[PDB]
Amino acid sequence: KARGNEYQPSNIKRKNKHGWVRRLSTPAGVQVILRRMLKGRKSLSH
Amino acid sequence: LTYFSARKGKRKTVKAVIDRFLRLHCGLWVRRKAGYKKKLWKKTPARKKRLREFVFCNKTQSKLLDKMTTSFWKRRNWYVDDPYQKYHDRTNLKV
Amino acid sequence: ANFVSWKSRTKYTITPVKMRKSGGRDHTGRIRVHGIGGGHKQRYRMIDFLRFRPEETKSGPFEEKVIQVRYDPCRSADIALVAGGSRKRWIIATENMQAGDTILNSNHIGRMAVAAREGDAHPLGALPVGTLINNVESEPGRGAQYIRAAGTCGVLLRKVNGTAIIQLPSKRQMQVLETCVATVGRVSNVDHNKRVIGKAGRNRWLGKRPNSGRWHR
Amino acid sequence: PLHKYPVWLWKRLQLREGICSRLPGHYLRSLEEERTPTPVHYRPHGAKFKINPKNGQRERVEDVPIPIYFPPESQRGLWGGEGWILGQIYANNDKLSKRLKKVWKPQLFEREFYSEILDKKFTVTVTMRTLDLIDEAYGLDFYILKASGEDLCSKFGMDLKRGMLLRLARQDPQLHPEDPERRAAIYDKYKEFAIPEEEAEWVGLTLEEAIEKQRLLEEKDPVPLFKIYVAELIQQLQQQALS
RNA sequence: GCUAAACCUAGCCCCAAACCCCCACCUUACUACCAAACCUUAGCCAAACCAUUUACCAAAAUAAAGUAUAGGCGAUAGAAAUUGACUGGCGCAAUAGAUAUAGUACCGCAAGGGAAAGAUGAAAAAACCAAGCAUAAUAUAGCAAGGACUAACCCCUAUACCUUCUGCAUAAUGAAUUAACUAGAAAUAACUUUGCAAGGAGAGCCAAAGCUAAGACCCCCGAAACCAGACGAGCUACCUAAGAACAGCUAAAAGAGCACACCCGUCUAUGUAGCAAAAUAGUGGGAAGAUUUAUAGGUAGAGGCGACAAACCUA
RNA sequence: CCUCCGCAUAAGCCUGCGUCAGAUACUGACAAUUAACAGCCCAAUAUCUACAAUCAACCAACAAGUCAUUAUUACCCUCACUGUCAACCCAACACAGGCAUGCUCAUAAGGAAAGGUUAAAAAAAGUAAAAGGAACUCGGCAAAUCUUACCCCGCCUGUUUACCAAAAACAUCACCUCUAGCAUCACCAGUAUUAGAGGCACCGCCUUGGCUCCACGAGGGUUCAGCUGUCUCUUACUUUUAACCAGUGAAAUUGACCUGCCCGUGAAGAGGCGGGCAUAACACAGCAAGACGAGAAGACCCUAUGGAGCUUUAAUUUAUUAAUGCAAACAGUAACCUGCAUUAAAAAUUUCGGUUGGGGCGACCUCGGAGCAGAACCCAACCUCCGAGCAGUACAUGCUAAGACUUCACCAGUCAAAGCGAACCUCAAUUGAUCCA
Ligand SMILES: [Mg+2]
Ligand SMILES: [Mg+2]
Ligand SMILES: [Mg+2]
Ligand SMILES: [Mg+2]
Ligand SMILES: [Mg+2]
Ligand SMILES: [Mg+2]
Ligand SMILES: [Mg+2]
Ligand SMILES: [Mg+2]
Ligand SMILES: [Mg+2]
Ligand SMILES: [Mg+2]
Ligand SMILES: [Mg+2]
Ligand SMILES: [Mg+2]
Ligand SMILES: [Mg+2]
Ligand SMILES: [Mg+2]
Ligand SMILES: [Mg+2]
Ligand SMILES: [Mg+2]
Ligand SMILES: [Mg+2]
Ligand SMILES: [Mg+2]
Ligand SMILES: [Mg+2]
Ligand SMILES: [Mg+2]
Ligand SMILES: [Mg+2]
Ligand SMILES: [Mg+2]
Ligand SMILES: [Mg+2]
Ligand SMILES: [Mg+2]
Ligand SMILES: [Mg+2]
Ligand SMILES: [Mg+2]
Ligand SMILES: [Mg+2]
Ligand SMILES: [Mg+2]
Ligand SMILES: [Mg+2]
Ligand SMILES: [Mg+2]
Ligand SMILES: [Mg+2]
Ligand SMILES: [Mg+2]
Ligand SMILES: [Mg+2]
Ligand SMILES: [Mg+2]
Ligand SMILES: [Mg+2]
Ligand SMILES: [Mg+2]
Repeated sequence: KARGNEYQPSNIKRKNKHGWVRRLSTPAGVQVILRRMLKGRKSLSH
Repeated sequence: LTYFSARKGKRKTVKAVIDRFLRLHCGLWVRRKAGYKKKLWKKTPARKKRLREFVFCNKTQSKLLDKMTTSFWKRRNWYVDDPYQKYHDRTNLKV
Repeated sequence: ANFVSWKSRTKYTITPVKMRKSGGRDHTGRIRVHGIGGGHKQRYRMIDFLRFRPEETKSGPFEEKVIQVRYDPCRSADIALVAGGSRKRWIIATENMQAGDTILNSNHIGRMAVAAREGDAHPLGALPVGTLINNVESEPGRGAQYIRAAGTCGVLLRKVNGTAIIQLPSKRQMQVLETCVATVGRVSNVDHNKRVIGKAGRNRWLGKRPNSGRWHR
Repeated sequence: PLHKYPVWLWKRLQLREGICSRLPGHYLRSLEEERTPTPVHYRPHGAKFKINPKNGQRERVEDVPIPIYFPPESQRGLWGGEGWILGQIYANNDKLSKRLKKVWKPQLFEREFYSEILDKKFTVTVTMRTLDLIDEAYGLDFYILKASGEDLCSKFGMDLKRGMLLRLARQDPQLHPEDPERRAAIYDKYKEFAIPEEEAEWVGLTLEEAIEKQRLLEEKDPVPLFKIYVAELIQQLQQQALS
């Protein structure tokens, strides 16, 4: 049907999927944070 | 042909050329005849001798081999007992 | 995935345990077995399969009284809640044990083949030759793993000096030690295999969905 | 820009500036030494020069070592310098054919060893090369005391080494008394590998353990300035009483 | 005469030197307080295919030397022994120089992508011209001009440019127009001009007039791909856990009938830069089930998942 | 005059139409949502719990089900923290869409289809229509009034290509066949009446089945009846659109244009070229013949030593797994791990020549004699014809070396005096480089 809205927000899913705790759990996520830190990003995670 | 190596920045020789041809110092290159030791049973004696000769190369073949080697192979070498020391220089070549 | 298996319970409880479905999926989270998912929600009755398990600081052959024969959703037979001594437990009920019968669990190897009823359980030395038995264990004490499905009965064909030969319901033969315990008689829910499933709905209630791409190749 | 120092030299700069500088001298000597192992999976050229074939001229030969791979189970045991060879191979011993991955592993045993210096039976994961090196060393105690750090190539093996070396350096009551003549026999049998205790405590450590051991040495819960200043004042008043 | 146009320092680039950095916060980070690291890169790419092979990257001046050596002995690859190693700018100047006024605003679920722009001056406690228009619409006839003419038109001549083509006015491509920015990088050997000359060159090299030095010569944009490592199952597929919904009539526990709520999407009509990157309006199919549905969780890329449609896995 | 609307919670937003001041729901300043609702829980050791729910009462099942504490030990200090606004969220937008649950069943709540005219066409929607009643059409599509029967397929209810296919396809009960004798991370807390895999299609009778065979279908056709603007053949009105006035105000497109018709010509279909003819200049509304109109570097066809698949009885490999064998590491008595081989499986890498009156099919691919090509040399063909991939004789069928020829390049090919050594080659093509071996 009308296919604009794949973003159905919930803060539990947002925090569980892209959060700081999850980023820091994986060693590849620690490198994601390290990359945002080097880029200079004002927000490193959700 | 590797005009600029990744290692030195220098120009490289084609060792296929060095395996096959002889550069005499005057700019002449001397080769063998392609086929000179195969099927000699079925070749005739005159064709066999024509195959046995050492021949000179063409002008554009000479210039190609000039390009495909470096100038180490174009210096003047004074080997002890050399069968080509008389051939390394041009005599009476008017024009 | 975060797959703790639901079967973490240690003490033998008689009450049903809330049984988690799996969808045919590993701990890795991926499908391992195809065609599984979404049955009626069930509960697991913890069956004691060691038929001769005498209770705490007690003796050999003992008696139990059947309390209730019951449908079990987690298998094909019927489960008998039986009570003996100060404890009670579930067992697989052979056919024609109602509520009120009395069954015997003996480890005694009588020299003569014991004249025993259809419900009770003895070792194959006490069982006669050519005898219909169901809950059969390979080594003594491990607990029965063989014939215990609905309506199946394996026969005892012969007795040998230290072993015995069982015809398993697949027309198979199996060597068992003489001393292991086995229950006589055929299991309940006979006519079970002559139940037509009827609707794809009935299959989907049993917990088997249609699944395609069964060969992840 | 450019770094003042090269990046392969950054580690030495740390070892000169830190608490790594307050590590003792002999330990940093070993860490900087880091020599070459013994040939295990390659056959060394016996000579420095060789008349190579196809032209009778002597070319210099160096023997280059195979990049061997050691797993943490190896460090939990003892493998005699022997490890996995992770390489490629040609399909049918013919270069004009497929090239294809290959991992050569050693054969691993669970052997039980008595060490006369510690008086304990250890069960370890050895291989035939360790067994043969023990036979040519005339015992496990001699093998571990004689073999070098990287030829031994085990964190466990060097723990065994510094336990044995500390045992020797302190001359401990190792089995128990009523056999001091037998203990004297043991320490006389291995008397040759005797080093100071201040060295044997640092034998065999990793750098992480060495830094941890060093900061444990220099913790030193602070001195109250009440104590410091009353010491100064007492000194000054004794000076005034003298004058 | 409007719109504009103009500006110069904010900074940046390449070198040299010198080795540099109170509280809260891994739980849903920024939240006062409870029982485990270590495993060959692969592949694009050259070989005008590709299958052994294919530079360097994993600290190493000049020369030896692109030599020995390796090699579908081919593309190419390639040593060693030995040997002489105080700050500046023929840099940018706001589309440049950094992406930077900022990793911000904005975009994306996320990894991630990623901007733009300011100019009065000593003190503000003080002038002209791009395009586009306007002042000022047009008068037969035609690549818009040219020859001219007393005179704008009238007369005569006259098939836009680029590119690609055997041949384009072509009804072949490109292009509204303006400003700015935007595309020829080097060796072997020659030749020319100096220096010196049987020797040249500030050694490691050449030399049967040579040798040394200089000068001259090698473009830009564009795939579908491939491999590695991350990020994604808030959409959708399936599953798990604990929830909920299903009027009325007929019927009397049936994947029941008619039919709402809801779910779907048969036919038509509208719509098409739309209300909408799939909607609307009527018509329709299911609507107590193999149903629909909220919330949380799981499966991840040659992988998942599938009641197979090469379907779906954030248009 | 309108409305499956409205109010509330949940989820999501995060101050987003409160007051004042200012400029042209914007900007700034100032205010505000007050816990009783809701959230943030539980001191444990051992242990107890066979009994559904459905008005739960008879009674009815099958698919077999959620609600539960005790003996003792320690524990009186008491009510903090946080959410609380709105016209709101997800769709780039103040978006006709998406959006869970409770309650109201037309509202007590919420809202406004028309900026103002006029009343052309074309277009949209609606209503009415004489006579006739499917003559329309691919077809009764749409409308109008409701209905009948027959076939084809699929047994059924279900599922499917989100966004052109909802079907005869997929699934499904039923049946067959194949594999499996067993324990704890799937199958499974299972055990041959079980589990896993594949296939066919319900059923009554009989043994790639076959003949019947009932019900169902937004499937595919056919018939009757009615009904109707589908049509003969169109019409009238009303609403939107429209046109005009006012405000706001895009987009594709565009070499430049001072932008006519006819006949001819020309890269073969001319506004612009030749010959004629026409010809004051500017709007507005229509229209759709042309501008080979716009859109989107044609998806059809071919090409590329471009890419990706897909299958194999294509090439190369078994590195990985498997089951053997051989050693290696133990127990002996007169299994598991490692190394080397093999055959399988899964794969994994890689490629898929050329000419061709498009490409494919078919045929050819090197060399020589003849004709086209008549008299130096040359001269094409998917042009016309004929042949070869050797055979003989001896084995000077040695060795050297002036000078030449040359298949239009190179590679290759050919002749040859003299000289030394000697007996005293025939040949129409009659073939193949380099590296390796
Ligand atoms: Mg290539
Ligand atoms: Mg800039
Ligand atoms: Mg920029
Ligand atoms: Mg102007
Ligand atoms: Mg053309
Ligand atoms: Mg073209
Ligand atoms: Mg254009
Ligand atoms: Mg310009
Ligand atoms: Mg989900
Ligand atoms: Mg129904
Ligand atoms: Mg249809
Ligand atoms: Mg599905
Ligand atoms: Mg298909
Ligand atoms: Mg298909
Ligand atoms: Mg949108
Ligand atoms: Mg109201
Ligand atoms: Mg209006
Ligand atoms: Mg009528
Ligand atoms: Mg007709
Ligand atoms: Mg008709
Ligand atoms: Mg209709
Ligand atoms: Mg059907
Ligand atoms: Mg579709
Ligand atoms: Mg759908
Ligand atoms: Mg459809
Ligand atoms: Mg249907
Ligand atoms: Mg207007
Ligand atoms: Mg014409
Ligand atoms: Mg034109
Ligand atoms: Mg067109
Ligand atoms: Mg094209
Ligand atoms: Mg080509
Ligand atoms: Mg490729
Ligand atoms: Mg691929
Ligand atoms: Mg072709
Ligand atoms: Mg020639």
